[PDB]
Amino acid sequence: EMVETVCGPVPVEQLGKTLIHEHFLFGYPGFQGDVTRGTFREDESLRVAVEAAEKMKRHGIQTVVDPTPNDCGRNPAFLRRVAEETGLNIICATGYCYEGEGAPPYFQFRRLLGTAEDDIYDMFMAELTEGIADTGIKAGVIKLASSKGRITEYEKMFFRAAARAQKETGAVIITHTQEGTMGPEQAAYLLEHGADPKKIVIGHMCGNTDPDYHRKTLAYGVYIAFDRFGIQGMVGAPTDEERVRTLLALLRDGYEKQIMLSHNTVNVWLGRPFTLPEPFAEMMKNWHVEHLFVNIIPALKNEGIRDEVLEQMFIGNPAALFS
Amino acid sequence: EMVETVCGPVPVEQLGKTLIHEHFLFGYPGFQGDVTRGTFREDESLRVAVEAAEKMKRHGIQTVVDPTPNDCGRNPAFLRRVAEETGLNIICATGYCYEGEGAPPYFQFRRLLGTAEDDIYDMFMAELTEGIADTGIKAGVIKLASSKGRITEYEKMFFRAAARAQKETGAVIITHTQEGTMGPEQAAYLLEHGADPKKIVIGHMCGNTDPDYHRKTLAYGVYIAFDRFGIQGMVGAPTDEERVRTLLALLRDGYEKQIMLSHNTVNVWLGRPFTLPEPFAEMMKNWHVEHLFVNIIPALKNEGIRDEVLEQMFIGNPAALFS
Ligand SMILES: [Fe+3]
Ligand SMILES: [Fe+3]
Ligand SMILES: [O-]
Ligand SMILES: [O-]
Ligand SMILES: [Zn+2]
Ligand SMILES: [Zn+2]
Repeated sequence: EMVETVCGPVPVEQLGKTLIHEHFLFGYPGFQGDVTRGTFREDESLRVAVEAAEKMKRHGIQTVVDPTPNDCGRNPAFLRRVAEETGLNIICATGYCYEGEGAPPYFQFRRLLGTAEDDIYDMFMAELTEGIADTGIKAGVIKLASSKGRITEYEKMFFRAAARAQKETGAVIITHTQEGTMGPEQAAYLLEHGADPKKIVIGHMCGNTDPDYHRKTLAYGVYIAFDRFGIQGMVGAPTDEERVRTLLALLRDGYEKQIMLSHNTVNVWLGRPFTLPEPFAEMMKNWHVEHLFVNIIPALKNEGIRDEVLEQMFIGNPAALFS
Repeated sequence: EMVETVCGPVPVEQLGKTLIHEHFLFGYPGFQGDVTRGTFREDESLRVAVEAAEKMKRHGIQTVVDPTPNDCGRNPAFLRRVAEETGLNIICATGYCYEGEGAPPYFQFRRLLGTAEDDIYDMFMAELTEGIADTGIKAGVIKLASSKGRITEYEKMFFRAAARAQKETGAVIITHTQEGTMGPEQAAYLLEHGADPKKIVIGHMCGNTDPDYHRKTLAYGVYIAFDRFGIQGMVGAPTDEERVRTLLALLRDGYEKQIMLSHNTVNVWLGRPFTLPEPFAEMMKNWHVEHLFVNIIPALKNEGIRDEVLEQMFIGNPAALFS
C-alpha cells in the first residue's frame, strides 16, 4: 500500500505519473577530494534542483525515483528539501556503483575481513527499514550495477545482498547495465537468488539496439527501462533515433506492461563545474528533464502509439512495480 | 624558513624530531557510502588520535607529517584539533591516492574534458598557498602515488601537476610506492619534469628488500622512507626483519642523510569499525606509533647504529627536507 519517500510513506496509488530514473545530485567518485575548487553550494544547488522539479511538474510528473548510489553523492536530506519545496514525491536508493566507475576499495577491503556481503546486507536493511544516517529517510529502492560484459565478483556481493534484502522487505530493485550488456544475466542472477521479477527493473536497456537482447531480458518477467533518453555520443550510448526504433519494436510486440522511460539526468553536478567540449555538447543538447515530453512522446504518438500505452508506461507500471 | 602546518606557519628549525608518514584518520575510498553503519564519531576519534600523539611525544616526537590523500578522508580541521590539544606540529598533504585503491572516476572524467592536469595543478596551488576548503589551513606537502609495476597515465597527470606546483612553491613531495615497485621510475619522471630531488621523499621503499633497488633510487639524490615498520603480511609487505636487514645495508654504505623512518599507522579508521582476522592480526600486532622506539631502534643500536645516525634520520633530515 505504501512506499517510503524522502518525506515518509506515500500510498502507491498516489504516485501518479513517474520518472523511474533521474538524478537531482550526482558526483563521480573522487569529487570529494576536489572540495577546495568544487565546494557544494547548497542554496544554488537547491535552486537548480527545485527548478528541475518544476519542469517535471509542468508535464504532469508527480513522482521521481532518484537512484543515486551511496558512493556517488547520494544526499537524502537534500532530496527532502527539494520535495518539501515542490510537492514532488522522491524515492531514493541504497546501493553502490559498479566497480568500473564506483568506489570499490572500501568493500573490497571488507571482503578480506570476510564480512562484506553480510555488511552490505546490513546496510541495505538499515536503510530500507530504519533510516539513512540520522535523516530518518528510508530508501524505497535497492540500486545495483554491473560492469561492461561482466558482473564482477565485487558486484555480485551486492546482487546477493540485494536478493536477501528483497525477500525480507519486498523492496524494489533498480539496476544499471553498462553499454548494453548483462541485462539477461542480471535478471537470471537475481532470480536464482530468490528475487521477485515483478519487483526488478533492469536499467539502461536502451544502451542495446538489438530487440532480441531485450526480448531475452523481458522473458524473465522483469521490467526494463529505456532511461537514458537525451544521452547521445557518450558512455557508448546509441542515438535517440535508435532508442525509439528499439522501443517501437517492443511496444508493437505488446511489451508495454514491462517498460518504463526516463532520462537519467544529472541536474546538479557535484565537484568542480565543467562544460562539455563541442563534439559532445551538441550531441547531448537534449539531455534534460523535458526531453521525453517535448520531443520523444510526440514522436511515439506520430508513430501510432496510443495514449493508453503511454499511460501504462508512466502510471500503471510504476504503480504495479511498487505494489 | 617556514613550513605550513595545520596551525599555520612554523619555522623549519623548530620541527625537531619528526615522523615522516603517519595517518591520524584514514578511510578507503567508498567509506562514505557506509555512513549509516560507519558514522564518524568525532569525540572518540579525537581521543584516540590524541592518545596516539601523546605516545609519540613520550618518545620525543615534535612533528608528524600526515599525508592522508584527498580521496581517502583527509580532514585538516580534525588534524588542527589534535595539534591544538597536544602541541604537536602536524603537516598535511594535497594529493590523490593511486589508481588501484583510490577514487579515480572523477579526474578520469576531467581527462575527457581535457582539463584534468590543469585542474589538479590548480587544486595543488590553492591548497598549498590559499587554503583547504574553508578551513584556512594550507597543506605543507604534495602527496603522489603509483600502482604496482606502473605509473599509470592517470597517476602521471598528478606527477606532472606536482612538478609544476613544486617549481612555483618549493613544496615538498611525498610519494607512495605500491608493493616495492616504481621507486626509480618515480624519481626519474619527477626529475624529467623539473622537480627538485632534495624536495622529494620516495615512500614505502621498505616494500623492496633488494638494496640495489634502493641504491638505484638513492642515486637520483632523493630521500627514501622506510615508513611501514610494523606492517607485515598485508599489502605485500615484507617482515620487519627484512626491513632492518635492508636498512642496515644502506646505513653501513653511508646513506643516512637520505633515509627517514616511520610506521604509516592508521590510528582512527573511517567507515564501519572492524577487527582483523587472526592470520593478519598476529602479523600486524606491532603496527603502532611506539614500535620504532621500543623495538626497531634498540635492535638497530644492538647492530652498531650510533645515536648520531638516528638523530640525522629523525631530526636533521626533516630539517633539510623542508628548508
Ligand atoms: Fe543513473
Ligand atoms: Fe600512508
Ligand atoms: O545512471
Ligand atoms: O600509505
Ligand atoms: Zn546508471
Ligand atoms: Zn601510502
